[PDB]
Amino acid sequence: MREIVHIQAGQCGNQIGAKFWEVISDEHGIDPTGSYHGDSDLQLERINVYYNEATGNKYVPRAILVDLEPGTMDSVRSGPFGQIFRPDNFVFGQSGAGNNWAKGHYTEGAELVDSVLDVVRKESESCDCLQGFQLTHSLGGGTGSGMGTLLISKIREEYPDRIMNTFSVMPSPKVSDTVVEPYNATLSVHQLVENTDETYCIDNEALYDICFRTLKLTTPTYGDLNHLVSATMSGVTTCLRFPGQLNADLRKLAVNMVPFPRLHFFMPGFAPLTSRQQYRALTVPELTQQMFDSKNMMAACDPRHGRYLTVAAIFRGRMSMKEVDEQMLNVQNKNSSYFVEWIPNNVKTAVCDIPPRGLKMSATFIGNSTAIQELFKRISEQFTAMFRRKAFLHWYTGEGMDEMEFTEAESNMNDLVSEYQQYQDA
Amino acid sequence: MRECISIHVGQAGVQIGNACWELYCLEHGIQPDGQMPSDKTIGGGDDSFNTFFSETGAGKHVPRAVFVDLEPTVIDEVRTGTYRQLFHPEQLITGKEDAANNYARGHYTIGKEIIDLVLDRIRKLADQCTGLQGFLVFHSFGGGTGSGFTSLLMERLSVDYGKKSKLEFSIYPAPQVSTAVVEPYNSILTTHTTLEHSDCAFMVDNEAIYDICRRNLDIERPTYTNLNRLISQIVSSITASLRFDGALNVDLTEFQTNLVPYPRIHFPLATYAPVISAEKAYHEQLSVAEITNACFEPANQMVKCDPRHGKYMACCLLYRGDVVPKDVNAAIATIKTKRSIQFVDWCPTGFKVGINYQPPTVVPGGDLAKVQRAVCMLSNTTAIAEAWARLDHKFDLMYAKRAFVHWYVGEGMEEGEFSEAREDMAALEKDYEEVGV
Amino acid sequence: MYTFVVRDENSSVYAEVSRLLLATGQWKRLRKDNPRFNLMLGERNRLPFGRLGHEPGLVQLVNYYRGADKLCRKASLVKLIKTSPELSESCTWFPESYVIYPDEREVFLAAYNRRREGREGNVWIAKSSGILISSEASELLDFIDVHVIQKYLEKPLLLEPGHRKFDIRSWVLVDHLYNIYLYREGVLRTSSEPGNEMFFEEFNQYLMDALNTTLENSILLQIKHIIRSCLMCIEPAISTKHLHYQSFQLFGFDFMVDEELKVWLIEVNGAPACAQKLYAELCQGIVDVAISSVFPLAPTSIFIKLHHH
Amino acid sequence: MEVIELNKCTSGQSFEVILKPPSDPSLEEIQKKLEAAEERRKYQEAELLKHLAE
Ligand SMILES: Nc1nc2c(ncn2[C@@H]2O[C@H](COP(=O)(O)OP(=O)(O)OP(=O)(O)O)[C@@H](O)[C@H]2O)c(=O)[nH]1
Ligand SMILES: Nc1ncnc2c1ncn2[C@@H]1O[C@H](COP(=O)(O)OP(=O)(O)CP(=O)(O)O)[C@@H](O)[C@H]1O
Ligand SMILES: CCOC(=O)c1cc2c(n1Cc1cc(OC)cc(OC)c1)-c1oncc1CCC2
Ligand SMILES: Nc1nc2c(ncn2[C@@H]2O[C@H](COP(=O)(O)OP(=O)(O)O)[C@@H](O)[C@H]2O)c(=O)[nH]1
Ligand SMILES: [Ca+2]
Ligand SMILES: [Ca+2]
Ligand SMILES: [Ca+2]
Ligand SMILES: [Mg+2]
Ligand SMILES: [Mg+2]
Repeated sequence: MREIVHIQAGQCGNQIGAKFWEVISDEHGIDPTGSYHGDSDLQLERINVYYNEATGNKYVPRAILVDLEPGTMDSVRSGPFGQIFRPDNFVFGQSGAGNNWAKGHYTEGAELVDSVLDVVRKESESCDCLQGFQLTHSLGGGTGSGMGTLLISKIREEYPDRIMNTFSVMPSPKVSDTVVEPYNATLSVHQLVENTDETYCIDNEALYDICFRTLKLTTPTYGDLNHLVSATMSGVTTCLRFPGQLNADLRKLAVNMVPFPRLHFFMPGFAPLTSRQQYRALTVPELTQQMFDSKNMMAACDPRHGRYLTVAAIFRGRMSMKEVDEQMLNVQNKNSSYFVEWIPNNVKTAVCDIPPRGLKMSATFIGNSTAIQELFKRISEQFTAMFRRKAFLHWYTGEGMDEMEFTEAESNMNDLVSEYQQYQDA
Repeated sequence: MRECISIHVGQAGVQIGNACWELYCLEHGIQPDGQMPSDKTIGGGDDSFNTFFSETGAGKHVPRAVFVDLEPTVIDEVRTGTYRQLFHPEQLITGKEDAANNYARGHYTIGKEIIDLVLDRIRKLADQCTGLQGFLVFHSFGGGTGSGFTSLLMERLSVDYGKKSKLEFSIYPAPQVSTAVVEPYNSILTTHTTLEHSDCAFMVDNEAIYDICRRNLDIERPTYTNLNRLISQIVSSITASLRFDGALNVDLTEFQTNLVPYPRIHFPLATYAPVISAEKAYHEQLSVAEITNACFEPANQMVKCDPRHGKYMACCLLYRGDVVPKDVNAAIATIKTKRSIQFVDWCPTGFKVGINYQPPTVVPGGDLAKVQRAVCMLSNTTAIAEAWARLDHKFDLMYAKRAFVHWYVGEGMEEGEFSEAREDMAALEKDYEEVGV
Repeated sequence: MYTFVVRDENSSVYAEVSRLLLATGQWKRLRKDNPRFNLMLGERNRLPFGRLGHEPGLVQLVNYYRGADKLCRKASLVKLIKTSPELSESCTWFPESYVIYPDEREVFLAAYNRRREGREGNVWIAKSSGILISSEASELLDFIDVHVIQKYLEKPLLLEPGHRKFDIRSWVLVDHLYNIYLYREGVLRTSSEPGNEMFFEEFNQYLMDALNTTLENSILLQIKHIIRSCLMCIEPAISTKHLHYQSFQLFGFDFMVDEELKVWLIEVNGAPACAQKLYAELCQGIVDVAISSVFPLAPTSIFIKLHHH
Repeated sequence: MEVIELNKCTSGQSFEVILKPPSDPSLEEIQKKLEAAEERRKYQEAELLKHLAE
């Protein structure tokens, strides 16, 4: 009865969050009203991990929707599965955060965090055995970035012995709202380095490239990007939601994927990424090759530029589990130079019989690679380009921050980059 | 008649225990509801099967077992399985949160909260024993509970039952069969803390059971069910001398006497034959000579290693089925003049033989075919140290970088326990080398 | 693409074997400590046989037979020859030897006194695995203060013109199936004292012109008989037939020939070098019969297959 | 090749064949190491809370 508490904050957090509940609700056979209508036992066996059961065989997502402006949350309530969420779990202000980390973390957000913690406390108090929390948010805005990390800090203080997991969307000039995104992302990464156990790095630069180069989408929209994120979030949580030879939880994942506390930022991967060919069935060899190909990575880092510390691969669908072990062992024994030698057997494989909607089989990749440093270098460079001239700082000093907190944020991330570089040459 | 209490810890120990007691019932004619029609002494008796089964006034034969797991999902299968009527609730102990593959979490953090409850339930069963011999502990090396809580239980058992023997059935970690990356850490942590508390331990490398299932049973991707049924047969042939009339290894003390002259070197190698596929209707029954010869084939050993490059300290042969002492000696005489069987100078070159006329019992619908004669060899060969060397090498690779160490230090363990445990293993490897080289 | 590792840089044989593997485009060399290898060219001392054959999904092969040291160590070879029922019986091709710990001290002097008594050739050579040749038993036992004392071939076959003593080196390869392959090319090391390397072709020509016989008939038959006896003796102790890993190994047999055209086994080398002129042919043959037989790639044999049951 | 200690019964038979002759910590000490580990846990958590308070 290991329950997970889901939290989605800000525009991006609530848009990928809503899509996540639509996807997995369909897989578990739950309709927009909360009534089950599946046809398999595997759908309900571990349904308690993400859903609460209300009277009348109704299933209510254990989700808490948070934002400093009502705009996006009103869309969720009007969306397809809007009526499935607990109405009391909508916590929102009216001022917004203006794409300002300081407003979400120090001023506007501080005024709303307590009421969020009240809902979180009500959900946890009715948990048989709370695993921890998973948060969806972007790092480039104000609410998800600033207030999101404020929530993480306060959740940890009240539940120091629970796992904190996040799906964090990294900003990219290729898909940009404002110029201060590097400032907000640099400030958040330090919070994440300190107060999370597992962070799925979802890079908007990679999502755009996958839509443009692979899926052949000339003008990707946020909807297109969120389609990939939904597919990934369904993938990395399959072994938490369904039963099988490997019934995983958030803590065993952290134990096997995080050899050092600060290095807990994962590269997610998904296959197939077919462009609308959606009828052509993939073979286990093809899933394995694409799954490890950088073109299927959601972080925009070249894995061959670093080394894998640990890897988790999940195969969904009815396939030859024998041929799965053969292809996995083939990838490792062929490119054994990209897997560190001081962690034996660092590639683990799991199989789930139920494939995602619209696919005969899929493969999800969770890699803890030192090549993730390229992402933090990218952010650090964009950060420094402006900070060297103190550009746009007035948006932040006007909310009580001083330049020192920025100097420390950059230093902390450069350290993070150096730590990854240390183990890439071990 | 002296009783033996079995203790199953963690998923591996519980599921392996569930397979053994299913087999015990079939071998003793005990139905799932605990009734035993062939038992004419209703509600009591001092028979040989009473070493493992107590009796109620209603004629139910209750295993002298206790299942312990830090999470409830695996032991809930027992509460619902075919043999749910066998055990009573007090025997089944479960927690809320498992050890997350972390020895420190099962030994210190979580174990400290449940150790007393387990010891109490054990005292309940001990209070039904006129002459308790000791305990049989089933557990995995790599699991957080199987490794962390077992070593804690073993220490407390040495305190509360100082004069009793303790035997282990341990599952050695194999990457091919679902394994965490830190299982080498846990294996070495629990071996160090349990070493001076176990009188005799039978290691079973999942790598061995896996390949035996793939090559002899023609199973492409063996499951735990496949592995456990094979392991239960082997465990059965080892514990048979305790459950049936006989004169060889009739009490836990004899295992130490016949298989372990050096207390630290108490890990006998087990070899089992024949393993015939059930899907094979036309099975050419193997002879006494052919099955006894197979006992010296590494492909039939519970741990893959080369006894040819070691030294035997003791050897026991446990036959079940149509075996007569004459055929066994004619087979030994032939295998001596062909195989490489070197004993240490301070030990006689011989074999203690035990024969049970009841051929092996196979679970109906299983993967193993019924045979007319099987044999399990228990040899204390220094070659089993190869398994310690493999394990200690993987330990050294990760610990040189301190990988994952923070998860253990974060539960109250100190980094020094790692080094202490590894040093004890270094001494263990040296003891084997000084005995067989 | 097959993977292999190199753990003995000082091996001139397998340094060339590794060079050929890369030249096929189908083999990739890894770091010496990478365990995901299909082939290990291991080190001479403390090769970790116990860690071989446990990598799932990898057929592993190593270029040494665990336990072959019994045949390649001088004190062990003598013990093996004296205590093996399949050998001790005959041994008309192995010199009278004794293992003397610094024990068969009394047995050596028993045969020694019998020689000086009868005024026979009583010259013995003592070495280990620094050498001393003497006819006085006192000088031998004091030189060693584990060694072996062996009869010195007082009547060796001497090549003419030159009055030169020589020894024959034969390279034998045993594969994972325990086929025994004798390289067609050998080498004789001439003393040059009453360029010190004579190959079989010349030696065969000399034997015909000088003694009116062939190398095959007068010497090679005994060489093949000796090679087969030694290797079939330890086969049950080192065979990797039903083992979780596989073994092959190149051996170096050293023979002496007396003036009666009788062959004597001197020693067996487990890590031998090769003749500079024959490195290429033999190394390519190692890849053919020992490596590619287990890992095939994408016609007269240079080896003589010594048949055995 | 000698056969000794031959015992027979209805269930089976056992014997020995010889080929060649030859040539704890107390409860208190455990409770202290357990409680010691719990102190280090509580100390590491206090430092975390002290850090969060700052
Ligand atoms: N042969 C066999 N091995 C098993 C079985 N179950 C688990 N294992 C092995 O045991 C090791 C993991 O130990 P577990 O028993 O699953 O873990 P645990 O004792 O429950 O401890 P935690 O789950 O961490 O609390 C892995 O190496 C598995 O391969 C089983 O049923 N049969
Ligand atoms: N019993 C014996 N009778 C005569 N000469 C002998 C002999 N034993 C050894 N020798 C001489 O010594 C040589 C072999 O001795 P030894 O084994 O010490 O050589 P070695 O192993 O040190 C180097 P290599 O491996 O090249 O032979 C023979 O070639 C021969 O010249
Ligand atoms: C080398 C690191 O490998 C991992 O991550 C890894 C290895 C293992 C696990 N885990 C986590 C995991 C979680 C998951 O679902 C979120 C899907 C996975 O696919 C293989 C693996 C795991 O989990 N639950 C129980 C276990 C048992 C130990 C093996
Ligand atoms: N992938 C994805 N990214 C988004 C979405 N909406 C906003 N973003 C990204 O998030 C950042 C803006 O943060 P936002 O969530 O709108 O700010 P907030 O509402 O104050 O937390 C920019 O980097 C955007 O590219 C979305 O629906 N999908
Ligand atoms: Ca206000
Ligand atoms: Ca009775
Ligand atoms: Ca004791
Ligand atoms: Mg926005
Ligand atoms: Mg468990």
